[PDB]
Order: sequence, then structure tokens, then C-alpha cells
Amino acid sequence: MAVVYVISKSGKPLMPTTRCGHVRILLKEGKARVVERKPFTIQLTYESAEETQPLVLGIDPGRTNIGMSVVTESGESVFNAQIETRNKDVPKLMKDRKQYRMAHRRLKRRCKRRRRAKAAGTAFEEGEKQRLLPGCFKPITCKSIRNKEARFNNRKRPVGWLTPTANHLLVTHLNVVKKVQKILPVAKVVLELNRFSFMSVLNQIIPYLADQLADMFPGNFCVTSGQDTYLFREEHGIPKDHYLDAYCIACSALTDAKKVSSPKGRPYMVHQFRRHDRQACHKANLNRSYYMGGKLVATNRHKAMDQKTDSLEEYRAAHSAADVSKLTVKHPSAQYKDMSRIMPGSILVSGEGKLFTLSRSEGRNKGQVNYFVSTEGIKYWARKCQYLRNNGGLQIY
RNA sequence: AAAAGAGUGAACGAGAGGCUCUUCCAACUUAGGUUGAAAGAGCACAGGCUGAGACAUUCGUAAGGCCGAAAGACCGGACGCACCCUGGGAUUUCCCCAGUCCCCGGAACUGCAUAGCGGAUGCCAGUUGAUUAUCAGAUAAGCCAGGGGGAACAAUCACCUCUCUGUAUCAGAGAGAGUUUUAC
DNA sequence: CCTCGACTTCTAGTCTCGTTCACTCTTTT
DNA sequence: TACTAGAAGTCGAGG
Repeated sequence: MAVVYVISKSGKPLMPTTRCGHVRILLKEGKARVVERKPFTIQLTYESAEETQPLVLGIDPGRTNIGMSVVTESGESVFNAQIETRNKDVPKLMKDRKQYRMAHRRLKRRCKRRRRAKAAGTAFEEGEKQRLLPGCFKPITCKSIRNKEARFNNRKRPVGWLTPTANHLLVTHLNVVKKVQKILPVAKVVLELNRFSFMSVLNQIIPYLADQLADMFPGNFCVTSGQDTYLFREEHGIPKDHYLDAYCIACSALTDAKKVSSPKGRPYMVHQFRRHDRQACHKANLNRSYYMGGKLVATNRHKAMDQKTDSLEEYRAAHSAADVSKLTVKHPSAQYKDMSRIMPGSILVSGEGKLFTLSRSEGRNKGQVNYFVSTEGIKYWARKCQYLRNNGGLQIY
């Protein structure tokens, strides 16, 4: 039934075994040492022959659901994994990063320089200047001082430059392949190619993935077509599911596969957690709330950009000066994240002794986290949980 | 080859708002306090690096075409610059990267000319300590900062069978040679 | 019948406009 | 979007 992955005494991956009673005997007798809780990996502690058969790794690429499966020369299944990529979050984070950077440079540098210039008298006499910059046909308005030099004419990128999102997706594919290599002795690699007319990040990265996979597996790299996968499915009767695709892909490179049958059993699930979080501010509240008694009646002095609720100006329009004189203002202070916190993806044990993978930290009182939420959605009192293992980028669930 | 279609990276510039303080005018309330209007000044992740580099006025910025009496304008693109290129560095770390920026040079490539750079003038800092000299300190209108991966770090016993308990499902605890080799 | 620890439930987080530039892939014709 | 900080709420313990 189950499959136990085996590693040689030298750290070399070996053929997985399914005897599962020899495994327990070996573990009790001390000849085998557990390497990974899930997928269950054991390393032999004694030298032995390392005969291996060829294995084929089939990849169904995607932006948020990568699928891979390892098969023997006859179409038997020994590994099936489905990875939920963190890719969608990267462009939004990068956009927010750009906005924060522009805010920094506008408010801490440009506005301060303009303020100093007005103070010192070293400003334009007109106070405003229209500047026609090379490469532009319409001027920019510079108030009280020259602009910092604008650089857009001749910025060059190395050939085959990839955006952080596409690079992240490519690196994710390669990293998950490396993790599979740590477990099994992969011999051949098959990739399913995708072309999108749109009349996408994955479409951008497919050729680079093919190149670098070919480098990783010299002479042992094949490519298949989506139509080929569909025909294989129809011919061999594999049930139509998303995670089965990879298996079918892996079965294309087999010359004569007599034991083709759909894998039975849920595949391993892999979650991607960010390695770094450089942000220091949680909430910069920035909303001057006006309460009359205990009811919110206004949100700013004058309505801000993209604000729909009434501000103080409307309230002054509607009510009287004796009403305004009684208002109370409440502006909460900015909140900062703990940057040394236990990041999501960490592995901890609860007070009752159950092991879990951290998903989020919920609540905070007196400078200490209230609840740790596991990847299964169970809340544990953080004071009693014990920290075992730091975040690895790709984590089995 | 171009045409479009889908994405997602970079520089610079304007605001609506926000925080602190001052002046002044109202309103409400135990000269004081709270709220607001108007005018003004300062301030913009937590932080890392650095000691000067920001701004204003003005002068200079190739040869050769070409229009002008001339002054000068236009084209062009170097002996001028650079976002380009070789090398080094800050952000920078447990190991790396992206992005931005800086320094000395400039073979080819790429780009700029109302830009950028250099000079002159003006304006905006900080000066203390240990042994006039050296190290350290202070010194912003300086640069970067909300992006990504990997390593290492388990109280890491999985599956199946039996027993107990809770529990509708099922889960927790204990025990176990379950074909022989993890690969024939 | 209060008060105070120890948890438990629940909510909320900044936006816009300009001047330009760049890279990767796909498809047609 | 969603992880994370923090305000308000609930419940016993105890005197």
C-alpha cells in the first residue's frame, strides 16, 4: 500500500520500498534512521549495494498548481505531488513596494528639498518651471527647484531578463524538482509544453525551464504536448483530474509500459511560504476619527482621495458650532510587526505534544503571540507551543 | 520583419489626506481645558551606509553641414556627458540574488544636447576626545530600505494487524516479523 | 458581589494623477 | 488577499 522512501548510507537516494514491515524492524533494530517525517524517508545506517532502476519524472507546469509524478519503466507510480505556488502574491507585493518607495522619495527627499529651498530663498523666481526632458514631448512641472535627474532613456537589461514574478515561478519549478531529486533517483524528465495565444508568466518561463532542465539531465530530457496528454488519457482511461495530468505526462516517455494504471491515493500537498519579510510597519492608521459621544461622525478634516464616508467638513455643514465644540478625536498610533517572529512555515509542537506547521500568528497581548494557527486550521495557545524547526521554503502538508 | 494580444519591471514629477508646533479667531465646558476655522513652520516603514552633497544664477560644452550682415538658430554626434561597458563598493545578510545607487576609468555596443557634466559666484552642516600630526566623535537638501530563493536547526516512527480508551464518523495511547534485497 | 487573570472573539489595514522607458513570451501576415 | 496586531468581551477564582 504505502511507499517508504529509502536513502543509502552515503546520502544517495535509492529505490523506494513497499514492504513496510522490514521498515519497522529496521527502525527498531537501529539499522535505519528517519530522515523526513513526511514523506516518510528512512536512511540506512549500514553500507549496502546501491542498485537502482531508471525512473521518469513528469511535470505539468502551472502558475499556482504545479504537478509532478515519478514512474518506473512500466507505468507504476512511486510519487505524486501537487504544489500550490506563492506566485500570485509576488506582483502585488512588488507593486506595494514600488508605491512605498515612491512615497519615501517624494516625502522624505523631494518635499524636504522643496521646503528647504523655499526657506533659504534658493528657489525659482516664478516658483514653477516647465521642463522638457529628452525623450518627452510634453513638459513636467517642477515646483521651486529642478528635478532629480530622470533616468529612462538608456536602461539596458541582460538578454533573457525575467521579471521577479517569472523568475520566482522558474525558480519554484526547479526547486521542487531538486526536492524530488533528494528523495528518489530520477533518471529521465518529461515536461508538458503550453502555448497560449490569448486571442502569461508561465508562457514566458516555459523555454527557460526547458533549457535548464535539459542542463540538469544531460540527454535525459523529453517534452510532450497537451494533445498528447489528452490522447493518453482517453486511450488508457485515466480519470479526469487536475493532479493526474503529471502522471500521464510521465507515462509518455515510456516505450512499452504494460502496468499503466491511475495512481490511487491522495498526492502529497506542498505549500510555499515566503523566505523573507522585510516589512516593518503593520498599520499606518492615518485616519483622524471624530466621535460625537460614542458614535463615529467624521473621518478626516476634509475628505481624502477615494474617501466615501463623511468628513469633518460635511459635519460642519450639517450641524452647528456648539455641536462641533463637543467632538472628541481619536487617532490610533501606528502598529509595527515583530520582524523576529516565528515565520509561517515553521514546525512546532503543541503542549499536548502534537506536531504542526505554522500557518499564521493570530493575536498579540503584552508582547507575546496569542494563537498559532496550524496549516489544518487549529488554534494553539502560543505560550505553550515549542519551537522546533525554522521555515523551509517548500513545506509538505 | 512588422503588426498587434497578455503580462510585469524601472526613473522622475504633482496632489487629496496624515503627525507635531506657533499665531489668531470663534464655540463649548471646569486664567485653564476640549473641539474647530484661517495663516505659517517643521515632519514621513523599523533601520543600514556615509561625510559632505543639495539648490539657485551664470559661463563652457567637438568637427563638419546649413540658414543668417552679424548675433544667433537648426542638423550632426565628440576631444562633452551617461541610465552604456570593464573593475570595485553601499543596501547585505547564515549563503546568495533582484532592484536602486555610488567611485575610478572609458575598446567596441547603446543613449543625450532645452539634457547631463564641469567651472565661477551665492546659500544650507558639524568641531569634541585620546595619544601641530594620526585615530575616534559630531556633521544632510546624500544613498539604500515594505522584493525573491537556498542552507542549518525536530520532542522528527509512516503504512498494516491486535488491545484499551474516548468517539457517530473517527481519533489518542500501547504492543507486533507483516517474504525474502531495497531492488531483483 | 466586585475585581483581576486568563483566555477568546472580532475587526481592520491609504489613495490618485502626470512625463517617459524597458524585458519576456505568444499569434498572425 | 490575508497575516498580524490589538481592542473589547467572556468566564472562573477568590476574597
